[PDB]
Amino acid sequence: VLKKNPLKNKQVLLRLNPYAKVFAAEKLGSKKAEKTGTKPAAVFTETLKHD
Amino acid sequence: GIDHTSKQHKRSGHRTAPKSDNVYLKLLVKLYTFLARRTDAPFNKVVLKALFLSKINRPPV
Amino acid sequence: VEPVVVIDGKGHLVGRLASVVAKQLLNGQKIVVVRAEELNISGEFFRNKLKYHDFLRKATAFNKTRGPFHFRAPSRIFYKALRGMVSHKTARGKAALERLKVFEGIPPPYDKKKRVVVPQALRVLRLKPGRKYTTLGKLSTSVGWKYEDVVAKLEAKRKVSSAEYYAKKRAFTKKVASANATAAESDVAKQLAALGY
Amino acid sequence: SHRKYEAPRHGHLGFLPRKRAASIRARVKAFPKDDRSKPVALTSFLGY
Amino acid sequence: AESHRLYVKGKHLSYQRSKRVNNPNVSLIKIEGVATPQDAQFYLGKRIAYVYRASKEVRGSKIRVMWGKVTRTHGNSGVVRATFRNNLPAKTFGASVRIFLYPSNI
Amino acid sequence: MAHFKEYQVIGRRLPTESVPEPKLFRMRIFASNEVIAKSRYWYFLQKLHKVKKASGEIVSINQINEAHPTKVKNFGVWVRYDSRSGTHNMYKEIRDVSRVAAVETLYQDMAARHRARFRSIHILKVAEIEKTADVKRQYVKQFLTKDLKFPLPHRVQKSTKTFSYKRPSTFY
Amino acid sequence: ASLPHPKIVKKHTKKFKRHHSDRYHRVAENWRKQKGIDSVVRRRFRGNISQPKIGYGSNKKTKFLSPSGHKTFLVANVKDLETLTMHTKTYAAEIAHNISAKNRVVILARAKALGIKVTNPKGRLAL
Amino acid sequence: FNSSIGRTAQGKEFGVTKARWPAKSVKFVQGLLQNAAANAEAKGLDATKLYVSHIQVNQAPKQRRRTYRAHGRINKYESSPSHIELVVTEKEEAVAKAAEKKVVRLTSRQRGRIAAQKRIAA
Amino acid sequence: ANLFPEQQNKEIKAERVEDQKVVDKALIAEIKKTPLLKQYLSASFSLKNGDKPHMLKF
RNA sequence: UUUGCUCCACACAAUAUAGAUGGAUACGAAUAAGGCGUCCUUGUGGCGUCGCUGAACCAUAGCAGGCUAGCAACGGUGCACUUGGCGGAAAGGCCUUGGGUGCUUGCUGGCGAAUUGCAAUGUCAUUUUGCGUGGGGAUAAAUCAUUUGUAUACGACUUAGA
RNA sequence: GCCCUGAAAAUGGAUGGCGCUCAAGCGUGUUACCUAUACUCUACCGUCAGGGUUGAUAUGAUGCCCUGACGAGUAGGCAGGCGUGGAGGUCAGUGACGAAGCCUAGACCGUAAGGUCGGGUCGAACGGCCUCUAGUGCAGAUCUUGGUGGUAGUAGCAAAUA
RNA sequence: AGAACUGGCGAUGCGGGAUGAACCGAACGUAGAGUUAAGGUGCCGGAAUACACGCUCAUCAGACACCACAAAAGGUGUUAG
Repeated sequence: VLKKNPLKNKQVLLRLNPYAKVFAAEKLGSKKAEKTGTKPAAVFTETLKHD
Repeated sequence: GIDHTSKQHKRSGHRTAPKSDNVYLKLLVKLYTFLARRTDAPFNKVVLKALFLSKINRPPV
Repeated sequence: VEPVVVIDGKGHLVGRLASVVAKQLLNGQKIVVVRAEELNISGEFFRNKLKYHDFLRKATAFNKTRGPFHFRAPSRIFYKALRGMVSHKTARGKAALERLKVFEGIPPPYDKKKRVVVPQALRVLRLKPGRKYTTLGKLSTSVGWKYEDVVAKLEAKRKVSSAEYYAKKRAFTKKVASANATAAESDVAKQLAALGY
Repeated sequence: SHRKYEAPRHGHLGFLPRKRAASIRARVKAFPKDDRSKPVALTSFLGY
Repeated sequence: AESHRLYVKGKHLSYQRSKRVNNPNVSLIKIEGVATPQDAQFYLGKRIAYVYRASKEVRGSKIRVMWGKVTRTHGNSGVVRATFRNNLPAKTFGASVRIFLYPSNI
Repeated sequence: MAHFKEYQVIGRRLPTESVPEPKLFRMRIFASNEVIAKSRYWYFLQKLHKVKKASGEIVSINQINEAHPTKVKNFGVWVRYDSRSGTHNMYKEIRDVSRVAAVETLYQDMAARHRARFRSIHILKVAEIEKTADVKRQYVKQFLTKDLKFPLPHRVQKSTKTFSYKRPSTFY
Repeated sequence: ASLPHPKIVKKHTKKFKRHHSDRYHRVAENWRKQKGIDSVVRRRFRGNISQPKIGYGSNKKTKFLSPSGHKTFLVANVKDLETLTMHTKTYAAEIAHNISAKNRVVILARAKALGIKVTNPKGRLAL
Repeated sequence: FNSSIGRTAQGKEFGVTKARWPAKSVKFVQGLLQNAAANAEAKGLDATKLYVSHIQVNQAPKQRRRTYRAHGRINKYESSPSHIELVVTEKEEAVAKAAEKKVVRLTSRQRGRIAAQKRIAA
Repeated sequence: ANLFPEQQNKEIKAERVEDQKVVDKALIAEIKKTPLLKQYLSASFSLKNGDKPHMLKF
């Protein structure tokens, strides 16, 4: 009778996509990334910094 | 504001009951609305719908 | 924040002023303008003269009487340029105009009491240093006002009577200032010093 | 359509309105420019 | 001792409106001192009360009251929309009103 | 417009059977975001080679941040603006802290001195003119002297309140 | 005694008077839609008598309910009255205007010992 | 009923400018008053304290008559009559008061203040 | 509603009164530790002409 | 006209509010310049200082502010007198001398407050008038009617009449 | 580019007005802000549509209930309702202890047509429901008949000597 | 005056264009809250006497579509080129 949406109601948010229990504790949406910091070619930079 | 694709509030066009006040004929109908809503048989649906037809759609067989 | 905001007129620019003074009335705030002949207007003298002359020829045909009355008194000018800035035809507008009082020079009541100023209207806080402005009293006189002299005479009187009051206040301020100088350095004055005073 | 034959208007407008003056004694709207140097003399009078 | 104001001086300006259609269901008050929508927020909720004097005395007073409450900021000069159990008179545009400090959040 | 961003967008027609790996074209575009950047890209591109969004693709679209975002520099400019009359070429100079802001000052100077909307404006030769004396306009040649200095006459202290009690000074 | 009735709203309380029912005394206050081609009230302008739309219909939950959550039912004589012996909480007995001052008192006497709410318990109650 | 009527000085004591002297209207009124004063005597009242309380004169059935206007048209010549009626009352003194006591309905915090007030003083 | 207003005849509970001091003393002994706090408390509140509760601090 | 009329101090009823709820807190002139202090040889001077808002200054603690005890100062100060002066631009206000009288939160005490029950403006301003107090003061005219003609359609105007 | 000139018409006069001159102008870019019967959520009405539901020792399955959408509208079409005269039936209906009618800035119901009640007035019939029936609903028609205004105590009642 | 396509108006209110059948926005059950469109935010009037770059001085300024008209031709006025 009432369209209680998720996003601002953790109770319904779990009544659909039960993965929001695991997503919570795991954090996930904020989980860090790997610093596989490589290097961009010398060409890339001289063409990006052209006149 | 809505760009109606279709003509709003179409009264369907089909009959929902016999235009007559034939008490007995109205009983058969209440008998068949039931059958056509519980038996599930396609037969009752046609027979029910068939009671609502005027004398020009109930030709003398 | 006070019941009456006596507003000094000198330097102010008609329109700008007229507007804030008009919003303060339609807000309940009571107001009284003073020195309306020291009131300035944008544009040079000759322009503001033609503009009054192009309004001076605007009267009702069949009866120059029931026509648009052309007031020459600086107070009434600034006022007509404030009327158009209020719904004076409604009771509310009629009412707001009864909170307003525009005076030439500075009459007896509004002289013993402090008059303020509106920065957002003032000439020397607007007009790009260089543009030619116009003094009201000057224009008005050249369009019917016949009391230019009478005021210059009275304010001259008041300015000297006031200058004498401030001279007493000049030494009286320095008087208490000198007592406040030695009262400082004391244990009760240094207590407030840390308490932001 | 114009007047046809321009002719001086009848009457002086600066003498309006032609209403019955308030009092029988014509008020003296203005008196001579004051001369602070002469004897203190009178400026008008009341005749018949 | 001489002052006892536990509220703030607000002025009832005009009703929420357009160029030619005012909606009396909502008013607009210019609170004393407030001038920004950020610092206006601290007044939201604060039950408002327009106090006026009547001739005929009711349950026991000749000074009846109109209750309201700030509902939201409005504009950029610290004005706030207010609603009352019964919308305001209109004869009160330029009438000093009272903004209390409750419900208090501090 | 907003705060520009000198985007770098390269396109290269589209890999056709006969001509695979087509000569890429790099355009140093200006705009307030990326889509305006791309649009403006074909816009100029199709005004050089028979190539438009339908026949081509957007290789890469990387932004281009200023070299020394705190190094006040002189700028040289060449603009191909279409005035109401027809179209003209010109060279203005805007000494500022970056290409992006100097071009922002330019565009609004194009709207003030020659009423030309961003739409009737093509930005040609735009680079930082190295040494002075290379400054062809005196209005820039001005702020280029031995340890300059100047006052700010008539300060106009903007008021917060409606009324004052202290009639305003303009000393600085 | 009235069954728990939801807050009775009305949406529009001001009666719908014919347009100009004030201008001319001939034009009765009785509502009538303006069929006119130029009629401003029909064209529905900004500031003219709001016409009776169906949208002003009342909550079927509170339609016919008088201020005391009771639907009023006209009562002729006592025989007619006892139709409410089993609905003292839903209806209110309304004595008709053609009921004698003597008969009314008999009806009230019956309606009181039955627990019915007579809406007009003052009709011809001359002391 | 005074449009185009003449002006007169005698109408100053009332505050108007228009005032006529309806000799007939008066003779029928003072003539009828004569009758009122006489009814008061046979009813036994004070000929002094007597004053007119209610005097109402309204339209009567217009006496019909005709007049001939040019081109042989017949325009009416109505005779608007009256229906005067009045009441001479004995003038009584003391308007009196006979005011209502007024049942006060003050709230508990409205009594409290009255209680706390008459608690510091009398 | 039959006396209105015939004073009290209902004032206070000797209990409630004594219970005050039972606590009053406890805090009173706490207030004479912080200077002027007794004065600050025997003092009422009020907003001054040029007092802003939003840009204020308590 | 039986004592009507008016001014003051009140007293109580009526009365309304374009809207008190700490204080409208007085140079002038300038603004590509000023204020303030101060110095001399007094100037369109020298020197110091300040501004960047009133976000100031004043007021402000006490049953809307009570009852008492003082301490220290003799200041501040409210009301009502009083002295002298100033102000006519709408002066109707500002300044002053001296008594009086209440308070003083500049410092320290002691009592009081509750039940308005967990908020309900929670009533404290000033406007007008009326009816009753007793206390001063003052004893007219206008209009109509008559009259005139410098006036006039009528009103109006202008004269005259104990 | 801005600006000046080129730029002459009749009642006084219109960037809408006032007024605006580092604008409240012209150009531009940035924000925040404002408010339509539109958009979003919700409540209520109605229409439409899709379904549910005999169910027992109860009362409407042209019933109750759930569900979704939509609502402008002259000419016009249809459907559902309100009202009036009279007809068959019905309430063993109302009534001289006051019917009908009329009055009522008195109350209630209905979106509405209208219905209902109190008070007043009044004096002899009348109403609800089920059907039947029609000379069945008025603001116009330079409508008919009758009646009454403003006009207006106005025009004017002035030839024939008095 | 007469055609084409489309949209309107007619028949359609509403908010803006001061004002207006046709333009901008937008289509109407009755309410509430929110958010906007169009258009605007000195005062009239709800909304910044907001921000920034500039240009402009007119003894006949200029002021935002339909829209309430202005030109060819001139200016050592000034700005930029």
